[PDB]
Amino acid sequence: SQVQLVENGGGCVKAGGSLRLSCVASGDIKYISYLGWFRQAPGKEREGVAALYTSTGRTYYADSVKGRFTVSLDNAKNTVYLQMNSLKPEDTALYYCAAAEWGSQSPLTQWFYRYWGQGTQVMVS
Amino acid sequence: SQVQLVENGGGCVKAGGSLRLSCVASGDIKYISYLGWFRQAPGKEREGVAALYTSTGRTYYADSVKGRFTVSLDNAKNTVYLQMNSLKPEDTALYYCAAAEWGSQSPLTQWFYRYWGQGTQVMVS
Amino acid sequence: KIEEGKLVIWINGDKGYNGLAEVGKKFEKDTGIKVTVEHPDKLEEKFPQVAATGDGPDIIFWAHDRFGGYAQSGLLAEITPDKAFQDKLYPFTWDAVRYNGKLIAYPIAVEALSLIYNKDLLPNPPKTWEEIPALDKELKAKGKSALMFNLQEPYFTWPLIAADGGYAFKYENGKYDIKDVGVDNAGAKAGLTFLVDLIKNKHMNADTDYSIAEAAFNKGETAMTINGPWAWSNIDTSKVNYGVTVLPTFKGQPSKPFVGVLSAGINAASPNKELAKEFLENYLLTDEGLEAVNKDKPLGAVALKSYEEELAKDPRIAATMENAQKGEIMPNIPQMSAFWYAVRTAVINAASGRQTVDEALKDAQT
Amino acid sequence: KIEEGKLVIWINGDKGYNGLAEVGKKFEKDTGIKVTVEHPDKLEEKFPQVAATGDGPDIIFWAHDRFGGYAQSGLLAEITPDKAFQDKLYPFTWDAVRYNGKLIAYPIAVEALSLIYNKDLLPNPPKTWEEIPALDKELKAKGKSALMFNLQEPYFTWPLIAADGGYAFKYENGKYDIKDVGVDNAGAKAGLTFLVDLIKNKHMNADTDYSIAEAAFNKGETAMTINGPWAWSNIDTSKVNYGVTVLPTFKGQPSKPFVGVLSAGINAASPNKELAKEFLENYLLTDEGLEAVNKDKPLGAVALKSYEEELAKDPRIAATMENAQKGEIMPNIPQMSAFWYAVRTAVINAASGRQTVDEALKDAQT
Repeated sequence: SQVQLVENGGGCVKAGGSLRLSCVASGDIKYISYLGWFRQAPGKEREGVAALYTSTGRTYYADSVKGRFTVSLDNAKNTVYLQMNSLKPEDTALYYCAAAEWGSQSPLTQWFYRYWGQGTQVMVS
Repeated sequence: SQVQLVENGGGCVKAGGSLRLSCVASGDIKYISYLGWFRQAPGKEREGVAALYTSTGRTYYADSVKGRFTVSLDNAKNTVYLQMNSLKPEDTALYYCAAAEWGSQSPLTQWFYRYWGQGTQVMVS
Repeated sequence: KIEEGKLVIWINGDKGYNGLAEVGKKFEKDTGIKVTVEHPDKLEEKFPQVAATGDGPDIIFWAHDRFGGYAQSGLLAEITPDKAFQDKLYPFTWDAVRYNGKLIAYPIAVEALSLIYNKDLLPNPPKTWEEIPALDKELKAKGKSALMFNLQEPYFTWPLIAADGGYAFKYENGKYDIKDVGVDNAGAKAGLTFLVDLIKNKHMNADTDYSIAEAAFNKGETAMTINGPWAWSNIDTSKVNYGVTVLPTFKGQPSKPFVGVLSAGINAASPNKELAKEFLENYLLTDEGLEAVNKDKPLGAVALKSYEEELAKDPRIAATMENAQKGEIMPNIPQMSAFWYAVRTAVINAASGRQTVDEALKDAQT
Repeated sequence: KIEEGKLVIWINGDKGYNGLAEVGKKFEKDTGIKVTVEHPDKLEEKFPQVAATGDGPDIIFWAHDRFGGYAQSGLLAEITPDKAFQDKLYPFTWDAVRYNGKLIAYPIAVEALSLIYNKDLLPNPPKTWEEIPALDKELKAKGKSALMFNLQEPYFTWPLIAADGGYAFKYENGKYDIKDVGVDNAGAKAGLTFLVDLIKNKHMNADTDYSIAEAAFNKGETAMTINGPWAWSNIDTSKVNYGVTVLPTFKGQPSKPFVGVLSAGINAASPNKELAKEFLENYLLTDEGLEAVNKDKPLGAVALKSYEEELAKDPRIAATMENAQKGEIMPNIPQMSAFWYAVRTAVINAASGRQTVDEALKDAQT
């Protein structure tokens, strides 16, 4: 596996707090055009929370997190970030980082992406 | 900087729980012989919590964490781990990862090490 | 490393793993050999990692595009099907599992793009791309739109571009010619010119993407859209009276969408190759096995004819099968990362107006 | 990028940053140019990173070993001190800051290993290494031990090994000869033979490390130990009646501990070089500036003689200075990562008995 994703920045945050997450991509990542973020509660289906289109900068957000989460990619650092603002207790889950060169379906689907990271845990009380 | 340290695996953990931290070293790390772990409470001096000697496998632990923490290094993965067992509320701090080729003082001193990581945060309630 | 006397099969989590388990139960009832069905997370990266060390499942299920790279790495063993079983599957499906002149896997299911149209807003979908402007003007006279789809994906924009002879890599005698690329040929130039003309004439928006197209179609604002079988559940939930037909032709030539074939590969280090082949040929790739797997999770078009004419009663399945037959089979070599990048850049440049069609296609070719 | 009209100095957090701030206040009172003193975290890593981009502090404080690599990267500007100021500092201190025939930084403080002995258990420390076995036997007759130190560090084991002509890299006319290494010469062979003989004769434990040695000396279980100025505070807390003297000689030749010199470098991209040089020469490197810095944080031996004889009233400072003078100045080239690795492997192999002294030194050399 020449493409690796590492997640960090998950923390214990009260309701209404702000948190940020980072995902570093290493290796031959010149052909990756989609960067997406996924969260998975224990015993729950992995749901798409955000997605980014590298070629044009287009961003995708789910209905539950629209207007609250901001995802951006730093080309000079090869790292994608997601701003977790206005947190609620329902937002606690294991947050994953995903990347894919291309796809035939919606960029908010887990099967859309090929590369997956280890994941980080964010808890909101 | 050819040597990079990334800290991950720190999470919101209740009292008495068990947590494991990971620190991945990348680049020209063939000459590093000391791996150390440091924790720093907000507004507090950075204190040494554990240290590892790569050449012989010798380990060092502070008095407050002796018999409770276990630090080990995986050569096949170039990652050093520390097992945080029997947690107490006093253990909350920002945990750092440190590495050094050599040193002239005790391996539990912050000035001993040359390479420093970003740091992971562990909270115990 | 792989335990003998039993079969281990790894399948993706979006496929029919329970149906695969039922087929394995039938196999163990028939022969006495237990079958284990699993859906490991991150399968696409886990399978090569464990296969490089001589471990992994006996049988692997994945799309045929990665199977070429797997066979290049030596992670797939050669299969030896007889002519009797080969005649049971389609010639293009057999072509999908050919690398270096040797068969490497067994085709299972065939997926391809198809034209999805609204029956209420359009009882008779057009058969040609040239009718789309007139139909769109007629619908705009009623305050609607005819067709908009994902323009941000080369996988979606290829059927129109490569309708008149365009192709990704030249295929001759079971080998793909890397140095021969038809991105900037006359047919692709004409297709991209038609696409950019449609964009400029306000018939379609250059910023339209998958989410916008899907929302517009399920809200009844459009007459046609281009999508695969994966959205059929979404339109069914949206309760839109939709139909699926063959993609419109361009200058008399049928569209050539990319064809993805789900196929069954055999691990090179697996010591249960004979029983795996027997299971695939006589218990999985049968009418009962295919119908069980489809009952668990739909597969769309299938390689077997004995079940393909059975599924042909569904107009959507028939349209998907004919579109796959008329389309371009997806090759299995690593340089299509570069191919996707180049075609995406050319399409964005042509749609955004920064570069002309000829310049964009030349840049993609180079 | 660096703002003109002011001085920015970056210093480590374990040094006298408050004293540096006081010296900067004196400088701004005298001249009208403000001085900013900071103690950034991860200084040794961030300073090259910001200096490679044309930014960073005007003056940098660090040991001279990394200044060679900094000059190789071009991050240090050549200084031009006159003979009057050069005579104020020691010739070996000036040598420690010379690379490629040019002076790159101003020496500040000198640190080196020294012999620390217990006055109560040993009023007269031995002057030779050959007396240590007899002294250890006499102390073991009373249930104590003579000397145990860090055998796990080449930095600590070097003074005994390189006492009789051993050296790391040959130094001639301001240049270090990489191809000329004296790891396996006669003097180093004799020193390592003496060390392994001491280990085998139960006089010292091969597994003894820094923590064990420090605890044993602070608990009064040992008569002597080898440590730098950094352990003086710990011993003072332990209230052990300790003394610091010159390291014992081997075969009549004094020990050669590695010498680390804190030095003042000037950024190449800094446009305030003239005022930085004036500040260093006339306000920092003076008796008042050195005493102001030492009041905040002790510096041990200093490059300036005017402060050096004044500090010489302390026996510990005098012993550290004489040990540094008789020792080997630490060179400043990157290959000593390999040097440390090789010497550490040789020492471990010799002490553990897996390899003989000659074989271990040959392996370290190769």
